[PDB]
Amino acid sequence: TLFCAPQEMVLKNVTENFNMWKNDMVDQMHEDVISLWDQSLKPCVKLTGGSVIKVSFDPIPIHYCAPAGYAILKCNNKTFTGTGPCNNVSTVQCTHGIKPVVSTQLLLNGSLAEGEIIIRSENITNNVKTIIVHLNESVKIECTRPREAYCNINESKWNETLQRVSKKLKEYFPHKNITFQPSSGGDLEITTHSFNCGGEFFYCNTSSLFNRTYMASTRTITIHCRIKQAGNITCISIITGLLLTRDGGKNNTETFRPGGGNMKDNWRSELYKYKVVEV
Amino acid sequence: QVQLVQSGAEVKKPGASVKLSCKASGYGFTIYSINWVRQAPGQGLEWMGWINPRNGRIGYAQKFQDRVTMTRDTSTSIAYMELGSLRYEDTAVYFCTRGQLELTASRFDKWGQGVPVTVSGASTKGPSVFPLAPSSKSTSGGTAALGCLVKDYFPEPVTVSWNSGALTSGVHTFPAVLQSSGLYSLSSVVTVPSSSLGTQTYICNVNHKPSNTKVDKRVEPKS
Amino acid sequence: DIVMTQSPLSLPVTPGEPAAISCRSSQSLLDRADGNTYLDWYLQKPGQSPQLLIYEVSNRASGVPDRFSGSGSDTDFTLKISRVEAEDVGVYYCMQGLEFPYSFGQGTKVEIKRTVAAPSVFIFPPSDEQLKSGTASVVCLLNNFYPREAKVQWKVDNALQSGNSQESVTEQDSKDSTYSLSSTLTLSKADYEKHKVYACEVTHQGLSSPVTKSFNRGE
Ligand SMILES: *[C@@H]1O[C@H](CO)[C@@H](O)[C@H](O)[C@H]1NC(C)=O
Ligand SMILES: *[C@@H]1O[C@H](CO)[C@@H](O)[C@H](O)[C@H]1NC(C)=O
Ligand SMILES: *[C@@H]1O[C@H](CO)[C@@H](O)[C@H](O)[C@H]1NC(C)=O
Ligand SMILES: *[C@@H]1O[C@H](CO)[C@@H](O)[C@H](O)[C@H]1NC(C)=O
Ligand SMILES: *[C@@H]1O[C@H](CO)[C@@H](O)[C@H](O)[C@H]1NC(C)=O
Ligand SMILES: *[C@@H]1O[C@H](CO)[C@@H](O)[C@H](O)[C@H]1NC(C)=O
Ligand SMILES: *[C@@H]1O[C@H](CO)[C@@H](O)[C@H](O)[C@H]1NC(C)=O
Ligand SMILES: *[C@@H]1O[C@H](CO)[C@@H](O)[C@H](O)[C@H]1NC(C)=O
Ligand SMILES: *[C@@H]1O[C@H](CO)[C@@H](O)[C@H](O)[C@H]1NC(C)=O
Repeated sequence: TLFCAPQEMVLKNVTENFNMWKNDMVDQMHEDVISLWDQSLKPCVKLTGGSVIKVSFDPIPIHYCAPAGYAILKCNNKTFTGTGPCNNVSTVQCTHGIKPVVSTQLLLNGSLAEGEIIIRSENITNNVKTIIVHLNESVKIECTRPREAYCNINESKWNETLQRVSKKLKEYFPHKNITFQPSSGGDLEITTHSFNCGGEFFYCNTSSLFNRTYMASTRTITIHCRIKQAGNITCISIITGLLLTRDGGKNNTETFRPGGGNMKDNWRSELYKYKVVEV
Repeated sequence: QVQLVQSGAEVKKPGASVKLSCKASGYGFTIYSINWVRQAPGQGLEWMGWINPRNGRIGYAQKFQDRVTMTRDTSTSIAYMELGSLRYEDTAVYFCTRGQLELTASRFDKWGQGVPVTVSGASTKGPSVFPLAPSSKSTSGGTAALGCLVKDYFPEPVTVSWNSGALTSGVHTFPAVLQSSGLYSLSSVVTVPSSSLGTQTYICNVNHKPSNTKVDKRVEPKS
Repeated sequence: DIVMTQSPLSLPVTPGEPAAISCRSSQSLLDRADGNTYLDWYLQKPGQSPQLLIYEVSNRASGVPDRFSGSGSDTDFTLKISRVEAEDVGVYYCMQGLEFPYSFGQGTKVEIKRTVAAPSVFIFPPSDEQLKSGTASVVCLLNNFYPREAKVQWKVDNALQSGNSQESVTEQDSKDSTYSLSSTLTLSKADYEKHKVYACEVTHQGLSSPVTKSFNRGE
C-alpha cells in the first residue's frame, strides 16, 4: 500500500528504470479513485440497527506518500518519455498534487510539458496502447448550461495545437501524412469528450474538433453536450493534454482518434515520473 | 468452466451482411477482449479486429476497416461482429477468441468453435448419390474397393456413413470440392475383402440436412 | 504489415523424438514502451479450432505440457517439443501481437514420420444412372500411402488431360499414419462417348514405376 494525503533529495550518480505501463502507483490511484467513486451510497450510524442517512466532488490536489519501509523515486528529466533508465533521479516523500479529474479525449487541469509538445511514450507502434500527448501551451474550454449544454474553444488556438501535435507525431512516423478523425465507436463515455463538473456529467461531441488531414482571432468552435447528474452551470477547464489511439497504419497515412475510457491512462499522464521501491 | 459459444452456420448471397454472435461465460467478460479471426477452406489464419467489452472500444484490420462493425451486449455477455458487402472471398470459418486489454489485445487463450459462412449465389440443392462399383475382377481375391459419389449439392455439409454405422474401418469420406458450377461434390469409399461380395450387402448413408435429403444407395458389382 | 515467416512448412516427426519450428518477423516484436515481446504460438489440431500453446515468446499457457517450450529474442523465435506425442499432430502458427493487423505465420504441418507405403490404385467408371444426367465423372482412388506427395495424371485414348479433374486428400490416418487420394475427372456425356480408353497414372515414391489402372468404355 501507498498512503494518500514537503522534502526531496537528489541521488548523485544513480540510475533506476521506470516502466510507464508497469507502475504500482498508477494501479494504486486507479483503486483509490474507484473507491471514492463508489461513495454514491447513503452513510450509516448505529443506535439499535443499521440506520441509513456534501456534493463537493470538485477535485483537490492529492498526494501519494511513502509509508515506513518504502521510498518514492522521481525522474527529474523533464523530457522523460515514461519507459527506460532515468539518469537524474531523487527520493521524494510525497508526489506533487494531482487533481483526480476523470475525462476522456481531452486531459483537463493537468501539468504542461516543459519545452515543446511531448508524446509521452518511448514508442507508439502498439496500436492498443493509448498515446498520451502533453501540451506546453494550454487551451481554454468554457462549458455552460442555461438535458443539454455547450462548450467553446478559441479555434485559431485549437487548429494550431493540432498542427503542432501532427508535426510532433510525424517525427515517430517519418514520411507519413498525419490525419485526425472522430472516435470510431463504442459507448458514449468514450465516443465524446466526457467529464464531471459540479454534480453534472457532460458528453460533448468532438466530431468537428477531430477531422483534420495534414499532407506531407476572436472566432470559436461550439460543441454540443448531453447532460446527466441551479439553472445556470459553468466550468472553465484548461486542456493540458490529449489521449489518442492510432488506427491500422494505411499506405502513406496514419489516422489518430480521441481515446479514453481506461481510467489508468489519466493517472499514467501524471504518475509516469514516479516509482515505489523498498528503502 | 470458461466457454465461448457460437451461432451454428450461415449462408449469405454476395453484397449481403452477416452478424455473428459469441456468448462468453465462466469469467469476467469486461476484463478481457474479444477478437475475431477467420479461416478460408484449406487456408491459414487472418485477424479481423478487437473490442474492449467494458467500454466498447474497437480496432479493425485495415482490409476490413470500412465494412465491419464489432459491438457487444454486456447485459448478456454476447459479442457481435457484422461483416457487410460480402464477396465470395469472405467464404470462411469465423472464430471469436478471448484476448487481453490495455497492453495488448493478443494472447488468444480461449476460442469459440467457429461458424462457417458460405457466400454464394447458389440455391439449396440436394445431392445426387451415384455408386462407385467394385471391379468385377479387383485382384479376384484379397482387398477390393467400392464407394459413393455424392455430387452437385449446396451448401455444406453432407454426412456419409456405411451400413448405418456398422462399417467403420477402411472407410474414407473425402473432403468436398467446389466445382465450377458453384456446387460441392465428395466421394466416400471403403476397402472390403473380395470374399464378402454378395455375402455382405454394402449401403452408404448420405444425409444433407440443409435440403432435407436422406439417401441410402446400395453399392454392388455388375457383369 | 509485419510479415511472419515460418520454417519449415512441412515436418514429419518419428514419435518420441524432438521437434523445432522457427518463426522470423520482418520487424522487431519488442514493445519498447513496455519491455514485453508480443509473440504467441498457436496449435490447430485436425477438425478443431486453434488453441494457445505459448504466449510472449516463452510462457506456457495453462494446461500446456512441459514438452512444449518457447525461446527467442527480438526477430527470431523457436517452438520446441521434446517428445512428439500422437496428440501433437496439427498446424502450428506463430503470431505477432504488437502492431495492427495482427499477423500469423503460414503454418507448419507436423505429422507422424512413417515408412514408405505405396498406394493401392483403383479406377471407377461413370455409373449408367449418372450417364442419363448428361455428365460423366471417372474417379481414381489411391488408398493408404505415405508420403503425401503423389501425382495422378488422367489420360483419355492415351492423351494426357489438363484442367478437367479435381483432387482431395484425407488427413493422416490415426492408426496406419497413411493418406488417401480421390481424383475425379469430369466430362460431358457427349465427350465421354467420343473416346474408349480411360486411365489414371499414379506417380509415388513407393512405386518403382508409375502405375496405370484403366478401363475401356463397356469393353
Ligand atoms: C530524457 O528523456 C528522453 C527519453 O526519450 C530523452 O530526451 C533523453 O533520453 C532524456 N534526456 C536527458 C537529458 O537525459
Ligand atoms: C539534474 O538534477 C539536478 C538536481 O540538483 C538539477 O540541478 C539539474 O539541472 C538536472 N539536469 C541536468 C542537466 O543536470
Ligand atoms: C510549445 O510547443 C510548440 C510545439 O512543440 C513549439 O513550437 C514552441 O516553441 C513551444 N513553446 C515554447 C514557449 O517553447
Ligand atoms: C486565440 O488564439 C490566438 C493564437 O492562436 C491568440 O492570439 C488569440 O488572442 C486567442 N483568442 C482570444 C479571444 O484571445
Ligand atoms: C481552424 O479550425 C477550424 C475548426 O473547424 C477548421 O475547420 C480549420 O480548418 C482550421 N484551420 C484554418 C486554417 O482555418
Ligand atoms: C456528433 O455530431 C455529428 C454531427 O456533427 C453526428 O453525425 C454524430 O452522430 C454525433 N455523435 C454523437 C456521439 O452524438
Ligand atoms: C469530416 O469532414 C469531411 C468534410 O471535410 C466530411 O466528408 C466527413 O464526413 C467529416 N466527418 C467525419 C465523421 O469524417
Ligand atoms: C478544472 O479547473 C477549474 C478551475 O481551474 C474547475 O472549476 C473545473 O471544474 C475543473 N474541471 C473539471 C472537469 O473538474
Ligand atoms: C518501435 O518498436 C518497433 C518494434 O517493431 C521498432 O522496430 C522501432 O524501431 C521502434 N521505434 C523507434 C522510433 O525506435
